[PDB]
This record gives sequence, structure tokens and C-alpha cells, in this order.
Amino acid sequence: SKVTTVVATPGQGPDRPQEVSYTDTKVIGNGSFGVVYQAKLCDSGELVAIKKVLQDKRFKNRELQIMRKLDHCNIVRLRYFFYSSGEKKDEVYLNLVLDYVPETVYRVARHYSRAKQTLPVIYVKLYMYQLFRSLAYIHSFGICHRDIKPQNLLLDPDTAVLKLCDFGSAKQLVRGEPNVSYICSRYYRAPELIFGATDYTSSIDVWSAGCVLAELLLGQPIFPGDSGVDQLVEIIKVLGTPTREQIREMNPNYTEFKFPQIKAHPWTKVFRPRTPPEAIALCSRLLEYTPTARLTPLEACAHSFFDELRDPNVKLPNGRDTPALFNFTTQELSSNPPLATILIPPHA
Amino acid sequence: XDFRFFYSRYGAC
Ligand SMILES: [Cl-]
Repeated sequence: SKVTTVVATPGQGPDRPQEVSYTDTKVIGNGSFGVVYQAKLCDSGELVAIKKVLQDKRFKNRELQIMRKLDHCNIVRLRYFFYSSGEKKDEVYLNLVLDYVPETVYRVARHYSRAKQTLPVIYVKLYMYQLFRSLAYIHSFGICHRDIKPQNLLLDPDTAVLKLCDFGSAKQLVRGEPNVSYICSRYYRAPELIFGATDYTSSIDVWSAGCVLAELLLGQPIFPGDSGVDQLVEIIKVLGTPTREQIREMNPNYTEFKFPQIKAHPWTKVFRPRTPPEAIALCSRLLEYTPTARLTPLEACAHSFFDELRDPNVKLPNGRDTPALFNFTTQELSSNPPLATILIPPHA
Repeated sequence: XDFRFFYSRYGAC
């Protein structure tokens, strides 16, 4: 029954440091700079996850700066932060104390995949819609997450509430200022990142979200491979060889390379026959070579695949209310305010 | 697979 106290700064609101006490620590995962712990805050009994990141003594940490600015129901909340020692001798670590969420979209997907069963489509709609809302929100600040994948989609399995996490790659993108191409994880990388582009946009997150959607509909990742060349072969087998015009929209240094010559596979044959046609249609507007031809997150939210979510009588299969879906702010709608007519139905 | 957490109510793999 050990109680630990530390002085920490709240993640939002007052900059005043406070004493915070926690107990019941236990290891739950592994981070790039140290183990990840669960703990229970003494004042409230709420569970948190504490993760460590290396403090750069010359630049303030981008993930902290981003997570202090965000406040959205589909983004994991930063409760507190503080500094400590850690795994490497002589180093200072930033500790981010996050609201704990016990499951992920990846766990649910693997659960159904291993059972050889299709994830019910109502859950596919709920998860993807919430993911697109979180993207609309961060993209409205200019922030690109750069590492969208199912393991970074936290899930409360009972309430179906999804929260995007892991902003350790996120960056405010600025047109004309280059960015590293080596972000985003295997299976989920947009083709212009596979091609090494340094001038990409937030539409890389929309490609990754289309990969998540396809994976939930297929029961396995749609573009697997351990090397970019294997991944690209899977992409070309579906989308067909990219044209020179398309390659120039991704990375013009690649226009003249020799690529496998394959005709596009029909989108209706990519998925199993009973896949709902609106889900296929949505996927085809997300997994597009040309980055500017991909839907924006708000446009994806307004897509007819999500119309069931806007029906007054929709419930979860377990009889519960749907989670919050229509509490858009001005900030979140700012890329295109009058999608609100679709987005906020009359009963909301 | 490659999981975020050590444990899950959905099983192990
Ligand atoms: Cl996971």
C-alpha cells in the first residue's frame, strides 16, 4: 500500500504546481524511453497511465506543447506532467500522466479476426467516425499526428468511446517548411512517405485512417509488408500502377522509376461480397494516391457511411446510448463550417 | 500481434 507523491503541473488550466499522490502502480506496457505504468490517483481514485519521454535541454518538448493545447472528447486527456530520473543514467525525463483507457481498436480487431468473425459494422462506423472527429480537431490547429494506427486508438469497449493517443510524432506542419519522411508505422504509411517526401500534408493521416477502416472490414491489414517495396506492391495490386501525374503529386523525384505494372483491382472485389457498399465507397476516397484528392476528416465525418449514426434511434448492440457524436465546436468545424448541416442532425 | 498493453479482456495471443 505504497503512496507516492510528486509535485506536478496540471495538463490544462492553471499553471500552478500541485502535490499529487498516487498508489497501486503496476507496469502495463513498454515505451521507447522506459516502461509505462498504471497508477491510481489518491484524491479521486481515477486510473492514469504514466509515460516517459526524453527531455531535450534545448527545445521544449513538442508532445507536451501539443497535449496542453488540446481538449476534445475523442483525444486522450493530459492530466498532469512532471520531470524525473529514469532508465538511462544521468538523463532527465518528462513524465506525462494521461487518463487511462483499458483497450484499443487493435485489441478488438484482433479479437474478431482470430475468431474468424466480422467486426459488426455499427462498431466500424462508431470507431471511424470518432477517429475522423479527432483528426478534424487536430488538423484545425495545423497539427498532423503522423502515426495513426489501431494501437493508438484507445477504446472503452462498453461505451464505444474512442480516444486518439500517442502524440510523440505529432507536428504542426507549415507549407514550405520540410518535414522528416521517416514517421508513420509499417502498414499505415501513405505512399508519399514510402517515397520519402519531405513536403507532405495532414492528408497522410487520412491515408492511415483509410488503412484502419480497410483493416476493420478485411480482418487483416490491407497493405502489409516489412519493406516499403513489399508495401508498395500491395498498394499497386489494389490501386494499380500510379501515373506520372500521380507520382508527381506524391514525390516528383520518383516519377521516372520502374514500378510494377498492374491494373487496379476493382474496389468491389477487394473486400468480401457482403461488405456494405458505402464502406467501400468511403475507403476508395481515402486510399487515393493524389494527397489532395483524399477526403478531409470533416468531409469523411459527413460521408453517407456514417448516416446511421445520425439517426435519432440508434443504440449500441448492448442497448446503451451512443457516445457523444455531435458536440462540435467552432474550432473543430473551421475547415468547413456548413458541413454542420449534415454533421449536427436536427435532434442534436 | 503488437499490442500497446500487456493484458486485455479480449484475450492474449
Ligand atoms: Cl493494442
